[PDB]
Amino acid sequence: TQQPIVTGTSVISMKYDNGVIIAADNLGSYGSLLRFNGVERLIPVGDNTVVGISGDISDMQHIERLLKDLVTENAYDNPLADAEEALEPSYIFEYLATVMYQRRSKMNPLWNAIIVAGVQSNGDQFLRYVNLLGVTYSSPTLATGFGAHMANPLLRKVVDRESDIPKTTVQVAEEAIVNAMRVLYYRDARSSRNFSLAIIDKNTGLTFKKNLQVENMKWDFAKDIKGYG
Amino acid sequence: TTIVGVKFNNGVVIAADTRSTQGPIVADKNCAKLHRISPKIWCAGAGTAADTEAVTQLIGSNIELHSLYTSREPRVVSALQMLKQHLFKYQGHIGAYLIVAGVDPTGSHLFSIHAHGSTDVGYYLSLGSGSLAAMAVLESHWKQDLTKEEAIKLASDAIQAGIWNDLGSGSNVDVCVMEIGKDAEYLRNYLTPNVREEKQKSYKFPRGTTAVLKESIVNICDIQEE
Amino acid sequence: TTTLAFRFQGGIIVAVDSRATAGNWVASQTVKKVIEINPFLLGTMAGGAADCQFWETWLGSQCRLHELREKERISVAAASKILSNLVYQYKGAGLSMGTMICGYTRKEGPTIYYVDSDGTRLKGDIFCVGSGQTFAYGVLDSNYKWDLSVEDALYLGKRSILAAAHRDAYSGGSVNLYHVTEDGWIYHGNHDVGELFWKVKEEEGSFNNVIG
Amino acid sequence: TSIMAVTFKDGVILGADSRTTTGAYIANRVTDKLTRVHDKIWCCRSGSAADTQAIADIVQYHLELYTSQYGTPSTETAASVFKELCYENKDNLTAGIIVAGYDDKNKGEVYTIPLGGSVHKLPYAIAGSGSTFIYGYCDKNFRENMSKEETVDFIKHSLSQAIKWDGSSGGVIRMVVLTAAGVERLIFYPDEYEQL
Amino acid sequence: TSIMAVTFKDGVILGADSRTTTGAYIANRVTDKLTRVHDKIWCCRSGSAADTQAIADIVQYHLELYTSQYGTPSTETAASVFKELCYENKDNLTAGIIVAGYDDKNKGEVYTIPLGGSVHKLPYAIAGSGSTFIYGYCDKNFRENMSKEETVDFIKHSLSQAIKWDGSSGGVIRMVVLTAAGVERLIFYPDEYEQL
Amino acid sequence: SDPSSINGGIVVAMTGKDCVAIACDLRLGSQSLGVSNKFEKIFHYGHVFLGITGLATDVTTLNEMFRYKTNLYKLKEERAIEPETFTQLVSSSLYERRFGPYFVGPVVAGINSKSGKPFIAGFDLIGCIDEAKDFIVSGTASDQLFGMCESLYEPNLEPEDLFETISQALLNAADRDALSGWGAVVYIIKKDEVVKRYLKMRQD
Amino acid sequence: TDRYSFSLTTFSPSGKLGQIDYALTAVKQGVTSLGIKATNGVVIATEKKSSSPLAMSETLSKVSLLTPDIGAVYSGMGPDYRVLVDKSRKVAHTSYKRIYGEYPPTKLLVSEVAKIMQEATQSGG
Amino acid sequence: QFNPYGDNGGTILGIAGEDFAVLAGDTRNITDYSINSRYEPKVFDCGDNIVMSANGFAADGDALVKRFKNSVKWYHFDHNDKKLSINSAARNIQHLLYGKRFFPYYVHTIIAGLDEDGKGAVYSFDPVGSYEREQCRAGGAAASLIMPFLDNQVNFKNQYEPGTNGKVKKPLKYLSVEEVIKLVRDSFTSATERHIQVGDGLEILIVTKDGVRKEFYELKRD
Amino acid sequence: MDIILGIRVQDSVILASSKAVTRGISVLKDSDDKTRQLSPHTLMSFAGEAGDTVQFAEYIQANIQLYSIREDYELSPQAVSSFVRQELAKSIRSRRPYQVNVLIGGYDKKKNKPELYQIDYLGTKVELPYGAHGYSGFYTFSLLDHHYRPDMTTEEGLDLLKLCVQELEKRMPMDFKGVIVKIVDKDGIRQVDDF
Amino acid sequence: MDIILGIRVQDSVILASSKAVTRGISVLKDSDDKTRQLSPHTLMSFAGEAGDTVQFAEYIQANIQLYSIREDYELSPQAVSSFVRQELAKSIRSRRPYQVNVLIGGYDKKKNKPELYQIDYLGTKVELPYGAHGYSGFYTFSLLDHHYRPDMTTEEGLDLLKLCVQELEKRMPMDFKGVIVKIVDKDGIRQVDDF
Repeated sequence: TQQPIVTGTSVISMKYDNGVIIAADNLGSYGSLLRFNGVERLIPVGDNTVVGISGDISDMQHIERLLKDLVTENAYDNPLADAEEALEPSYIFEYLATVMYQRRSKMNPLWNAIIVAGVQSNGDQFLRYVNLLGVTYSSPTLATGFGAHMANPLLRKVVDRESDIPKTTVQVAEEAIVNAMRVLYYRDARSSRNFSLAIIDKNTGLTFKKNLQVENMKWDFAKDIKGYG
Repeated sequence: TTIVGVKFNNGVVIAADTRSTQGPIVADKNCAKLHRISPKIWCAGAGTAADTEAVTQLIGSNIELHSLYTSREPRVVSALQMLKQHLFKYQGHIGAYLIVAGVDPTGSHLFSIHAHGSTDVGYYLSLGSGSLAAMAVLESHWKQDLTKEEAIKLASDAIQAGIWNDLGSGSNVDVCVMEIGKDAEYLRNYLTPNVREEKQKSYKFPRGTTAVLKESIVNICDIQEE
Repeated sequence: TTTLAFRFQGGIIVAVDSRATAGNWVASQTVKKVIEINPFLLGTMAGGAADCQFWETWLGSQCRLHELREKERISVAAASKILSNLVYQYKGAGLSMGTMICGYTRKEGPTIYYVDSDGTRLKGDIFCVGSGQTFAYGVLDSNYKWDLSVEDALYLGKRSILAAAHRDAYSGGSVNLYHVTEDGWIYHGNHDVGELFWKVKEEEGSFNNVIG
Repeated sequence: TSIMAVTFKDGVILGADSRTTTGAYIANRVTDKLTRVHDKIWCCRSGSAADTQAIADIVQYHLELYTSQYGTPSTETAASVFKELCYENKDNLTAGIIVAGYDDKNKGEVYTIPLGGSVHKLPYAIAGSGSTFIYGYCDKNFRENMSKEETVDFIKHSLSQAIKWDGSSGGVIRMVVLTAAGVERLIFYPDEYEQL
Repeated sequence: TSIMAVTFKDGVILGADSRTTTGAYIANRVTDKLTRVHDKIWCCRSGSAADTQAIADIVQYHLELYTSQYGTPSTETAASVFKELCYENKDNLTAGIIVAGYDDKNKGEVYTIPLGGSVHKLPYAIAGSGSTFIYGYCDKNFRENMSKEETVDFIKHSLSQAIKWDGSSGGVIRMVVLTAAGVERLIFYPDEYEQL
Repeated sequence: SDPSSINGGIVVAMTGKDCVAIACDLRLGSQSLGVSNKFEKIFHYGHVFLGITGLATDVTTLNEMFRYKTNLYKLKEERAIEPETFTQLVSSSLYERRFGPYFVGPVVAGINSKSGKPFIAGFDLIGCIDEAKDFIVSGTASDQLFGMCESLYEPNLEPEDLFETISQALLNAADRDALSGWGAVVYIIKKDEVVKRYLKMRQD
Repeated sequence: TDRYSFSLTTFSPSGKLGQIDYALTAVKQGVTSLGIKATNGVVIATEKKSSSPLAMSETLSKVSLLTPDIGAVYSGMGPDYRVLVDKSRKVAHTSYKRIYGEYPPTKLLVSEVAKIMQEATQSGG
Repeated sequence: QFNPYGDNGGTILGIAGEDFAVLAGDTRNITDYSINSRYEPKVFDCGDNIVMSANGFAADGDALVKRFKNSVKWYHFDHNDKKLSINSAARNIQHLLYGKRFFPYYVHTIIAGLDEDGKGAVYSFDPVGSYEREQCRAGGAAASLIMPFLDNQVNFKNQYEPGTNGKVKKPLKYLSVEEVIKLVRDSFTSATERHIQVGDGLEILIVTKDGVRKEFYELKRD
Repeated sequence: MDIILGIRVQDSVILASSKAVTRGISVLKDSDDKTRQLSPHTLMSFAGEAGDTVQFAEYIQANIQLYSIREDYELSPQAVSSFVRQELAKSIRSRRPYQVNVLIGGYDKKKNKPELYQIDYLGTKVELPYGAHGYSGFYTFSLLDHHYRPDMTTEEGLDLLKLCVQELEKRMPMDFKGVIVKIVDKDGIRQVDDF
Repeated sequence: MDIILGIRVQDSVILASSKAVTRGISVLKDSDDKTRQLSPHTLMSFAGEAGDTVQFAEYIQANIQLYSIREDYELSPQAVSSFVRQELAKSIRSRRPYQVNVLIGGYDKKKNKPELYQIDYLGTKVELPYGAHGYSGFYTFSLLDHHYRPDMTTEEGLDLLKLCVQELEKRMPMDFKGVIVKIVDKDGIRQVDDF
């Protein structure tokens, strides 16, 4: 038994030819009452991987420290390979996964959804999924919370599968991400205007652009709904 | 089940999927979900499959009464008020998740209505379990007061978002266009994605491969003279 | 489901079914309700599948550590009462068990014990355990006599499972016949219950409710 | 759901949101909560969306008939019809309706009906579940009979805080004004006050 | 209950209300919520009385041992003891705690800790049951880095609004001014705040 | 127990080329006890065939319920009822006891006498039309039946080719089903001639 | 109390029933209507005549639609037609549009309305 | 509330040949009514010409891939380059399964490979323990839809010889690696139209002592 | 439940009932009837809830006899079974559940043929050559299969039946202290004091 | 199925135990023991729920034997019931309650006078002239005060025991398939086939 206390929701993500774009809302929901705003959940680990988490802030924060300590372990010894060949997204994914698996054994879970996404040092894009259940899959677009059935369908138009990735680029991806974040703000009660957009590109690395706003939202058809009387 | 309703300047366009489920088991590959209160007042339904069609049929009867009784064309409003009123009495135990659409002398319409008589008006509304998938696509391309033809391309593709990602939507995409002061045209099977491929070997069997315990002859004839 | 063993003059005949269902769906028809504890002892599979099969594989481990340690072949009483105290340790751990251990020794004779999940062990000469133990019982115990021949004993094992298969839902599939001797059990093979039906309808003249 | 109504010098200005969440899926977000149940007595809805709409038709029906046989009802009168329905359905429905109306004898008046069904005549009222977050702001910053401009921005600013803390409140801010001048619908786009 | 803490230009002021209820019956009306766990970094209790008091001793116990070995803590450190204890006893115990302190380096600071064991720094924090009501007033009337005189009357007015709308709050208004200068205790009696 | 898992039952039906076929099993149980290897779950009024699945009592209860209503139609209007008109009838009837319902799955099959077309239709307990011109399967191994019937089926079948696909599909689901099997009977329904032929199969 | 539960239609001594003959007198002093059955349709036809010169007659439907495929027309009294056209429409919906969701046979419909007529010669009121 | 188990669907089919074996399954992974992935085998090679799928819940079903692949390694180490047999593989798994039975696994597990005589061997496990050999076994959320057809084309269930009319039963007919491709595709074609956990992709893995051959076929999108 | 057996022999019908009566956990009686003669050529036995059954059986014995004296000649066994089926269908829908599990054996003298029927409390009519209800059914449905042939006589049926009695007595945990045996045939309805 | 009986006379103890076993819904054995000798002239009969009876009887057989062979003194029936009572009391508090009621009848050699103890499944011994457990013993009690005297021989108490068993056939809703009688006499422990 666990009860969700303070929860956060919605991270979206998609691949493109040279890298990934993962983006998230920032807002701490506490149910219908909203107690925190601008709560970051794009946690950068290394300098070419963002681990994008949703669900409980408490569980997120306790494994936020452990994620920084893996990098600390990697830098213990191996001066030639303290991130170069000791850090890739696939390692960071597995580390997270078996901690949630062992807590589902306990019955005392880490209540979260987790995206680990980045680009490997093989040079190939990475996008995998884990949660409090401790299921695991790879994907070509991926999402969490309310966007795992809202935003994610919009992105499946864009990239159908794992051979539509080179038909997708970063300008076409950028737009798709913008659109998706706007859409989440309309139909979810738990998504706000702030969102931070991180692109992990292989030619320019982790470019993390922070505090983007929703723009070109329509609310001008609102007057043409009338009363019932 | 992905069932959308997109309003446009000239009328309202209502589309539905033809995959019918019962559990994770597909009941029917192809069976349309569109019903008819009146010619100009169509609706489709998701939720309990028996409770949409009975509700539609019954309020179908009572507007048909009225339509003789006023000696004129009925209205979208008349269907909504009787629907809404009916469903409250039972307290939402007769399930119904209908996009109700139609045009009438008093302009273009497009409603959604839930089991206990909660009612919304929008410009694009969707209900069922595929409703989310549709809605994402539907909030991007749209703008106030579409064209006819734009509205038709966007509504089909909202169901297609459905077909791709909601497992309750599959197969054929039917469309029905209603436009003010003109006939309603049902463009069944507008978009048909996925068709079951030919068997690698056709399955035929020689006779006597199924063995008979006994034989008897019982015809469907009634009794008549010698 | 139905598993029976009856002592007679040549030893013990074990006859069991093989349709082991999941509920309204028949998971498999091929599931063998014989569990070879070693060459000289047999266990039926009744109760939960998993639990009953598993620990009688571990009983064979305890069979081979009897053989080694005592330099003798295990008593039936010894085998049975091992498995018994083990399931008492797990009593209210929710695991289910019902097996007839069949063995024939030169220092105890042919002996059946029906060991059960509760830590109950009963010595006995006939048991029938399962969903459809009642149906199989009726045929078997009417025509039961201690003096009996091997042919007659074999044919009565077939016919009893056949009756269970007819009326109860979870029985059927296939039969497996063993004839326990003191040199060990002799396998008398697998017969399908659906071919067995139509032989027995002709030969006895029975199954007169079936239209034919 | 956020609903308030506040009286001013020439009448009464009502103000509500336009988001309706059920759970975490927003059913409609351009939702019109401002409902005509007479000709000068409009209501604001909160609680369960169906149950309130059910009641307001039933009221619209009683009040329309009362106008033609007995004469115009008051704000008071309208509260007696919503009150007695909520009152015989308090164990089985729960409705928060705020009844505001413009008399021609005693200016605008505001009545609140909670979930058990009672009249309380008040110089402003606040109710709902997203505007249960602005209780302390509303009490403090109220001034007796403001000018018309001041009232609108007062109500807007309040519903802005209410929107800010509640994900169940939101969309445009819809406002209906009940006055001798007529019935005038105002609308505030989201950007125009989430900028502040 | 209503507590709050708010940063300001020259430090941080912690504010609380010393009503402590059991049921309808107010158990004691002079039970402080302002708890010293470090001499310049205090904390604010809310939720169940028992659970928070018990944890506050544990956290005090390890900052006695911290100050004696490692020297003076920071506000960050006091809060992080709390955080990590309420995570390991979160399906067991419930807390509202606002941890706020004066450090020389970083001036006044406000952290708040829900019962799941999340820490979040904010410019202003509010907790209790009356926190919800006064939420709208707090962000409307707070100014970023205002003088001492404006901070005293802000927390006074905010807590006057809490006690008006939350009846589990009352007794008195107490405050701890943690500043560069030191610890100056305040109490404001009911007749003073009632007016203001 | 469940009212719908207490005596099993499946009805299969397929369409062919100028013909229909309906078929059922013969197993009538009361829970796990088999009572009889004989019981039709198929009935006929004129050239329309009703297979009714589910609950023991409700097979009889709905059968004389439609016995009454079929009478009224024939005596007034002096014709035997059509497959399509029967399907509508059944839809409305099932719906009458909405709450606490009829505990059955009827399956409607005929060949029209006004145009000479195959018609099939399906229903749940509450009842909703499940139109096809493929096959309608219902019951407890309805799930099993849906896969198996598809694998076999080809649009348009010669009346004794038709007979090969349905016999096989029905027997195989029914000998993996606990509450159903024990013999099977297939009707091949031609415009003017029906043969009722039993199948030898596993009676176990 | 009520006591008007005795019949207003009763037998005459030298046979027949007098009340239904009196009603038919209203038909042979009524307006005139006729019907020719073709092998490809039926035409039914009637006369309109005004109550005032400032009256309309396109506001009156002497031929009325019961269902899309079956129409009706009267001779006799107006008032009596107004009420009966509605009862026929209502019974065509309760009994074939809730039960078979289609339009009824014409033989059947005629029967059903004749029942309404038959039970209107029965009981008081 | 926290619920410690779920599902992820999928449908698998393991067929034993007469000198080959085929363990196949769909590559669609789902949770409820979200398609998680269109591409994702659970049909992992494990070494030593054994292919495993623990299908159903994905969290458990990855636990048994882990521990089993640990056992492959440690068998070679602790039995000094003695290869893990089909028989050996079956019983080891049983032990892993049985090992959590009071907090049981919720997958339907299958292995496949060839036996030592050079014929197929398919063992199939219930969720908590025991196994029995098969010749056809479907599993997954659409098990009971593909299973009764595979019995009518492999084992000739409820079929008789033509013109005998049930006097002579229909005997087995030795199968071809191609032939079994036709069976598997025609079944999962039916499966896509008649169940909703089926589509996107199918991957057949064919196993012999002559190699492991992969084949990816696309399916229908719903 | 109780012992309640049918065997339809090829010149008569033979029913059998439990003598015993147990209320709470104590036997009160051991010679008490559990069947009542409905019509002169129809017998009905009953078992179930053990207070419901007996009262309702009198409800059926009254209703079927009322029509038998009306037409001055009884209702045939098919018609009786049909009537019981109808009632029990209403009765499990009803607020007050009725559980009566009944075997109607009757010699149909209107086609000169024996008939036996098993109507469970759901209300399902079934024609059968031998029947049973309750747990007795579990041991006898097979046992009667082995030795029944279509040729049967009254004295062959008793001797097989006394075999079924004994088998149930060993195997079924409850006591019932032997059966009572009644024959329904073309010459009327008689009892046998051989148990 | 649950019937263990005790009649202590003035030279012996008379114990009876059920011969029937029922696990599940059926009788598995009609001929059985539910009683095990502990010592040469100490007999412990046992009954209750399945499988508590089997395991905890042999557990006690062991303990009592370990002592009486080692130190070559046969414990008083007084000492023995006390040991059995200590494990019975212990177990209710612990994780597994042992569901078993025991009549320990033994012949005291240190008093040359029989003793019969009744221990309820909770762990409370009480010495009595005669005793029972279960609901079946409720029937039998009312014969026991009537016919017992404080001058009874083995022969008297065997004839008293016939009436009690015959009472059980009538009044118990279930059988017990007769009883094994064992008479715990000064000479040894003997089994007789009287009922």
